[PDB]
Amino acid sequence: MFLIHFVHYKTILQKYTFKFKHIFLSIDKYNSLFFNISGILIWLNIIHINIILIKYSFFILINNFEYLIILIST
Amino acid sequence: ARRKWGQKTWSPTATNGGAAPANGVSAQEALQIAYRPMPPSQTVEYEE
Repeated sequence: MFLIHFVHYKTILQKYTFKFKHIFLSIDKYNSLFFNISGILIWLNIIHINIILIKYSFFILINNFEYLIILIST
Repeated sequence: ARRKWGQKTWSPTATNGGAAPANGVSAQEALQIAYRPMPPSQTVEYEE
């Protein structure tokens, strides 16, 4: 049988834990060629992208290493 | 036209720096490379 109704005197507090993205750090340190570009024309067989900034005279570099890449005035 | 395997039709030169001039390209020549004939039903154009 049950005689008494008793509660425990020690009160516990639930620790609220949560994972938030509070820090925003990134290691931006690469080894690559970066160009001044007055025009870039990316021709792969699916998608062609033509981006043109105007000038009086241009030059042409062409890269066929992965996909056709045409650069105007380097 | 239709191509055959092993048979190519030779075409004359334009005598302007080859197909891609290594010395440079003027503004009016690059204007035609700019507005190249893409099919306009699947093309987005944008200028700022």
